[PDB]
Amino acid sequence: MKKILIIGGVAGGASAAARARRLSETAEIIMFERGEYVSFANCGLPYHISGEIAQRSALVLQTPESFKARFNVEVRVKHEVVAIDRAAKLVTVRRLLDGSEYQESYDTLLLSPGAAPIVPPIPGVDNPLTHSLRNIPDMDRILQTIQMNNVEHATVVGGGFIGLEMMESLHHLGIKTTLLELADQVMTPVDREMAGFAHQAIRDQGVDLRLGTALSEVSYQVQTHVASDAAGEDTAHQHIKGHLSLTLSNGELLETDLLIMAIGVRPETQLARDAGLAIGELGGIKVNAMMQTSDPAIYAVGDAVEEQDFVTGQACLVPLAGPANRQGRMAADNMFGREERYQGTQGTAICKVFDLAVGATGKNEKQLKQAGIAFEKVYVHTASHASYYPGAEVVSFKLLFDPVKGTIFGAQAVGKDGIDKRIDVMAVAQRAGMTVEQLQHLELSYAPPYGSAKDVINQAAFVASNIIKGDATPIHFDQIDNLSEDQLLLDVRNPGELQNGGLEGAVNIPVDELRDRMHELPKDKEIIIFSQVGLRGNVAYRQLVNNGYRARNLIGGYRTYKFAS
Amino acid sequence: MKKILIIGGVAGGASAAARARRLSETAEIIMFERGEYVSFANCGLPYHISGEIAQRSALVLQTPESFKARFNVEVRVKHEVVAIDRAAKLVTVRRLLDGSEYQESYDTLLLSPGAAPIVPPIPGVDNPLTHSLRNIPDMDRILQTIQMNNVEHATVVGGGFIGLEMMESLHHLGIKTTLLELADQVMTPVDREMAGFAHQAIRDQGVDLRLGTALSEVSYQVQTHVASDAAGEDTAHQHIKGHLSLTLSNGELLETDLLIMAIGVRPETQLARDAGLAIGELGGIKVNAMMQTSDPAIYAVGDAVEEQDFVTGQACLVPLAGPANRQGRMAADNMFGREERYQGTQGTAICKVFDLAVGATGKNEKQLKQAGIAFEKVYVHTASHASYYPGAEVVSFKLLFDPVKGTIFGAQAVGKDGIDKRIDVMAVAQRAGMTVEQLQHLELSYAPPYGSAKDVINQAAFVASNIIKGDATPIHFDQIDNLSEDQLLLDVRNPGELQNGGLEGAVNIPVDELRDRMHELPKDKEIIIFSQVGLRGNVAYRQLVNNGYRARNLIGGYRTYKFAS
Ligand SMILES: Cc1cc2nc3c(=O)[nH]c(=O)nc-3n(C[C@H](O)[C@H](O)[C@H](O)COP(=O)(O)OP(=O)(O)OC[C@H]3O[C@@H](n4cnc5c(N)ncnc54)[C@H](O)[C@@H]3O)c2cc1C
Ligand SMILES: Cc1cc2nc3c(=O)[nH]c(=O)nc-3n(C[C@H](O)[C@H](O)[C@H](O)COP(=O)(O)OP(=O)(O)OC[C@H]3O[C@@H](n4cnc5c(N)ncnc54)[C@H](O)[C@@H]3O)c2cc1C
Ligand SMILES: CC(C)(COP(=O)(O)OP(=O)(O)OC[C@H]1O[C@@H](n2cnc3c(N)ncnc32)[C@H](O)[C@@H]1OP(=O)(O)O)[C@@H](O)C(=O)NCCC(=O)NCCS
Ligand SMILES: CC(C)(COP(=O)(O)OP(=O)(O)OC[C@H]1O[C@@H](n2cnc3c(N)ncnc32)[C@H](O)[C@@H]1OP(=O)(O)O)[C@@H](O)C(=O)NCCC(=O)NCCS
Ligand SMILES: [Cl-]
Ligand SMILES: [Cl-]
Repeated sequence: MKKILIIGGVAGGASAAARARRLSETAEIIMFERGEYVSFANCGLPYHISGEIAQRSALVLQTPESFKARFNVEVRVKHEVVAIDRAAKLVTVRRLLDGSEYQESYDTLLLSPGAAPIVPPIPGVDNPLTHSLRNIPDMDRILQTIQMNNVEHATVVGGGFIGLEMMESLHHLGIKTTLLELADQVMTPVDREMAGFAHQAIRDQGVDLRLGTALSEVSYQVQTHVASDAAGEDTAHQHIKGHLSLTLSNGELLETDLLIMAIGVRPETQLARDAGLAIGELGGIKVNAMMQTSDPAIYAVGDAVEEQDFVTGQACLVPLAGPANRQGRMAADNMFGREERYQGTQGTAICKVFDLAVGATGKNEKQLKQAGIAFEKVYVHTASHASYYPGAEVVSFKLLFDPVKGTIFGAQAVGKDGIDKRIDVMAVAQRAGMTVEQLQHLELSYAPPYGSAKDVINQAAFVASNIIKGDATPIHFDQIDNLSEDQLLLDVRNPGELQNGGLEGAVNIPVDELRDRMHELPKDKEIIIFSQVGLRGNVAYRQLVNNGYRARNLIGGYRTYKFAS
Repeated sequence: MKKILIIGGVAGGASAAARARRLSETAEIIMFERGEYVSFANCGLPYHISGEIAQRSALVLQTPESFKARFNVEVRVKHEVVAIDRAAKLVTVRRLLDGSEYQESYDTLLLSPGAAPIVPPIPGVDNPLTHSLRNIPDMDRILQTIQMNNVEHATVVGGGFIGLEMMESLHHLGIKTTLLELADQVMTPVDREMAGFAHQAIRDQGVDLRLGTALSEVSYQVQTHVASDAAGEDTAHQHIKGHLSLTLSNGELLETDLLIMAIGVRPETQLARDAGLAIGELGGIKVNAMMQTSDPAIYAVGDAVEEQDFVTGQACLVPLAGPANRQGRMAADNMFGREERYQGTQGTAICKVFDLAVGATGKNEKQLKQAGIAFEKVYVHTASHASYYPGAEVVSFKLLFDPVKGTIFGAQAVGKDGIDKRIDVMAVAQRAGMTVEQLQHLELSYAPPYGSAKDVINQAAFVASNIIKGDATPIHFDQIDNLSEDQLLLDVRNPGELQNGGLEGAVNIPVDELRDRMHELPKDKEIIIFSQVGLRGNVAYRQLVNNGYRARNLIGGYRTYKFAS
C-alpha cells in the first residue's frame, strides 16, 4: 500500500488527492496545507472584494472534514512542510499553531506549493497599506485596509490579469484608481495593438492608466491627527491608518490610500532547492513529461513547475488553473504507475476588462520575433453574430501563422462578446495540429442569435490563406506611415468616413466607384490600399491586381491602425 | 472572357458571384433571381415577424445596383430560368413581368436554386390562412394575416428549427400557440432525451406542445358575420378573414386563426431532372466534392444538392447556410480551374428555444443505430462557468463515440448559456480527427466570468475515457428500469434529494457515508449506482470497485433519466 504525501492543498494537490483515492482505496493519503483552507477559489478573490461574489462561503469548495468523508484523505491545515529529506524519505512538518515539529514518511511525494507574489526591491514597499493578493488572508487584509483607512484613492501596480481584476474591483467599489505598468501595454499575452482596445476601455471608465511607468519608491506616513466631529471638523475623508506618497520612474509623486502590488508570481522552490531537486533556468522546478522531478519518487505540478511550450517546446512559466488541475490528476495516475505524459502548455488565457474580454492562446508576435521564428499575421474585425440580429459586437481577432506551412502559432481576441468561444476554437484547432488552410473548412454553429454564416474564424482563415496562396499581398499598420516614392496611398472608404480619422495624403476613391474611376490611378506606382477593417480594401485590391496593378492591402484596416498608436 | 451564369441569387449563388468577380475582372457574370431580392437574410425572417429585428431593411444585404457597382455582376430580378439545354450551352429564361422568354449562352453554369417547403397531402391545406415561410413575400403574407385576421391563436406544424422559431415568434407577439409534431420530439438532430429539456421549456411558456401527433385535415370557414360597434357587439375577438378547424390524427379538433406549415424542405430539382443531370437517392442534385454535377460545365451548391456526410461518407441532406456560402465560394474557385474539394458536412446546427439553446454536430444516436455503427455515449451536466461567479448555467452535454477506437461520432448540448461554445469546440475537434482520449488534453479559456478550471468538454473527455479504459462501467437511463435478481439499486444522493424524484426500490447510502456503511452492501450482487448528474455515482463506483464489488454507474444521473420521460 502506498503512502502518498501531498504538499499544498489547492489546484494541483487537491486534484491529485481526489484522483488518487479514486485510483486506490488502500493507499494512505496525507495532504498538508500551511493555510487555514483547502480547495479555495483563488480565481474568485478579486470578485469577492468587489462584492460581485457576495458570499465569502462560496470561495471554499472543500473542507478537511469533507475530504475525509468523501475521499478518506487526512488533510492537515496549519501544517507547513519545512524540509524534505530524500535519502531517509521523510519530511519535516511544522504545526503553525504552536511552532512544534514532527516527521512524516512517504513512499511518493507531490509538491504543489504554487507561486508567491514577486517582491520588488522598491524602498519602503513593506508597510501597512501595501498588499499583494494570493489567498483569503491577503483578501481580508485588503478588505480590512479599505474599511479602516477609508480608501478613496488606490493605486495598482502591474497590468497582468491579477492587476486588471483588482483595478476593476476597486473601481466597482467607487474607489478612484491608478494603474501603473512599466511595459507599454497591459496583458502581455496579447500584442500591443490588441491591448490598445483594452487601454481605451480602461480610460473610458475614468481610471488613470499609466503605461511605461515604474514605481521607484514608497513613502508610508502614519496619521498623527485624528479629526473628530467633536472638534467640529469634517471626518468624511480622513484616513486614520495613514497615507502613501509614491515616487514614480519620472519623479512625479502619487498620493494614495492603498497600494496593490500585482507584478507577477514566482515559483515556490525553496523546499525543492534545499532537497537538491533540479531547478530550471526560469526558476521553476524541472519536471519531465510524467511530471517527475529530478528524484523519481517526487512529483511536482502547477505554478511551481516549468512547462514545455506547446508551439516551440521550450521551457515556459504559465501559472494557470486548468494546467494545474489536469497535472495534479495526472501525477496521481503516474504515482500508480500509469506512465501518462503531459502534452505541453499553449498558454490559453482570458481576462475580463470591464465590458471587454481579452483572450489569447499559443504564441504572440513579441514571442515569435524574439525566438527568430518567421511568421505572418492577419486581423479581422467581424461581428460576434449575424449583424441584423440585436446585440452583436465586433470581435477584433489576431491570427499568427507560418506563411509557408500554414502552421497555427497564436491567436488573440478582444471584444464585448463571443471571445471565449473564438479563443477555445483556436485552442482546439492548434492543439489538434490544424493549419490555416484547414481552418477555412470549419463548420460552426449558426443561427442569428449565436453566430454568422461565416464565423470570425472562417473569415480570418480566408484572409490568411489568401496571403499564403498569393491572392492577397499585405502591408501592416507599422509600415504604412513609411511610404516610398513609387507607392501611392489610396483610401477606399466613403468620404463621410474620413472625418473619424485617416492617413495623411491618401487619395480617396470609394470602393464602389473604383471600377469606373480607375484610370485615375497610374499603373507605374504600387497602390497601397486601406479601408475601415480590411474588407473593402480586399475587394479593391483584387480589382486592381486583376487589371495588372501592383498592390497591397492594409490588414485590419484603419481600425487596427487606429488602436495600434 | 469566361461567361458565367448563376441560377439563384442568395446564399449559394450570391457567394459564388462575389468570389467570381474577385477572381476575374474579365469574366462576364449574370445572376438570375426569380424573386425581387438578392442576398436576403433568410434566417432573419422569423425574428422580423416578432419585431425582434425591428427593420425590414436589415433583412437585405445586397441589391441589383450594389452588386453592379461593387462587383460588376448583372443581377436579373424577376427572371426565372425555365430550361437548360446542356448540349447547346444555352439556358431558356422567362421574364415574369411579361411571360416573355429568351435564350442566354454560358461557358459555365451554377445551379443554387435552394429547396422549397414540403407540400403535404392534407385535404384543404391550400387556403388563405395557412402559410409556409421561405422568403420575404411569404413573411409579409404571414404578417398580413396576423394583422388582418386579428390572430389570437395559431398552430404551427413541424418541430424542427423553422417551426420552433415561428412558435417562439408568435408567442412573443402575445399569440396563443400550438405546436404539432408527428415524431416523439422537437429538433431531430438531438436525441429524444436531450429534446426533453426543450419540451419542458416550451411548456413552461404555455405553448400547447403535442408530440406524436399529425394533422389529418384542414377546414377553412369563411366568416359571414362582421360584428360591429353600431350593432352593439363586442368586436375585440373577431376574425373577419375567417377561421380554421383542424382535424388531428387522434381524431381531436383544433380551432385556430392561423396555420404555419414548417415540415421541412425539398431540393429544387426540376431544372436538373429535365436537363438530365444526376439526382441522388435522397432527391438532391448529385455532385462530386468539386461541386460539379454530372455535366462538367455545370456546378450546383446549397440546399438543392446532396452532400457527403463527414463521419460516414454517405449521402445526406443538410439545408444550412454556412455550407451553402462556402460551397458557392468553392464553386466559383472551381469555375476558374482551381480543383478544390469540399470536405463533407457535419450538420453543425443550433436553435434558440426561449431561454435555451439546442445545439448539435455530427451523428446522433438515431442515425448511428440505423447505420449499425457500434457506439457509446456519455452525458455530463456541468456549470457553464465557475459556479461561484454569478450567472453560471447548467450545460447538459451528450458525447457519442467509438468505445474502442475513441472516434468522435457526434455531440449535443442544451442549456441556457455557453451552448454555441461547446458545439463549436466539438465540431472543431471532430473535423480535425481528435479521439476522445485526445480531448482530455484540451486547454481552454478559463476566467470565472467565462469558463471553469475543467471545462464541460474536459469533464466529458474524462468520463468517456474512463469507460474506454475500463475505469468506469456504465448503465444508461433506458436500462435502469430493468434489473435482475443479481442487481441491487443504490441511490448515493442525500435523503433530502429523493424529495425531487427517485427510482423505486433503491437503497439510499449517501456517498459521504458510503465508505463507513459499505458492509451493508452484499458483495454477491452487482451494485447499480446513481446520483443526480452521475458525478457522486462515479466516486461511489470507484469506492466499491476498488473493494472488489461488481458495479455500474448511471451515466448522466437522475437528471438525464428524468428528462428522458
Ligand atoms: C487573484 C488570482 C486570480 C486568478 N485567476 C485565474 C484565472 O482567472 N484563471 C486561471 O487559470 N488562473 C487564475 N489564477 C492562478 C491559479 O490560482 C493558479 O494557477 C493555480 O491555483 C495554481 O495551483 P497550485 O496548486 O500550483 O498553487 P496554489 O493554488 O497557490 O496552491 C498551493 C498551496 O500550497 C500551499 N503551500 C505552499 N508551500 C507549502 C508548504 N511548504 N507546506 C504546506 N503547504 C504549502 C500554499 O499555501 C497554497 O495554499 C489566479 C490567481 C490569483 C491569485
Ligand atoms: C426561415 C428560415 C430560417 C433559417 N435559419 C437558418 C439558420 O439559422 N442557420 C442556417 O444555417 N440556415 C438557416 N436557414 C437555411 C438557409 O437559409 C439555407 O440553407 C440557405 O439560404 C440555402 O441557400 P441556397 O442558395 O441553397 O438557397 P436559397 O437562399 O433558397 O436561394 C435560392 C434562390 O434561387 C431562386 N431560384 C430558384 N429557382 C430558380 C430558377 N429557376 N430561376 C431563377 N431563380 C431561381 C429562389 O427564388 C431563391 O431566392 C433558414 C432558412 C429559413 C427559410
Ligand atoms: C475540486 C477538487 C477538490 C478536485 O475534486 P475532483 O473530485 O477530482 O473534481 P471534480 O468535481 O471536477 O470531479 C472530477 C471527476 O468527476 C468525474 N466526472 C465529472 N462529471 C461526471 C459525471 N457527470 N458523471 C460521471 N463522472 C463525472 C470525472 O471523470 C473526474 O473523475 P476522474 O478524475 O476520476 O476522471 C480540486 O479541483 C480543487 O480543490 N479545485 C478548487 C481549487 C482550484 O482549482 N483553484 C484553481 C484556481 S480557481
Ligand atoms: C454577402 C454575399 C453577397 C457574399 O459577399 P462576399 O463579398 O463574398 O462576402 P463577405 O462580406 O463575407 O466577404 C468575404 C470576403 O471578404 C474577405 N475578408 C473578410 N474580412 C476581411 C478583412 N477584414 N480584410 C481583408 N479581407 C477580408 C474574405 O477573405 C472574403 O474574400 P474571399 O472569399 O475572396 O477570400 C453572400 O454571402 C450573401 O448574399 N449572403 C446573404 C445571403 C445568405 O447567406 N443568406 C443565407 C441565410 S442567412
Ligand atoms: Cl472595410
Ligand atoms: Cl451527482
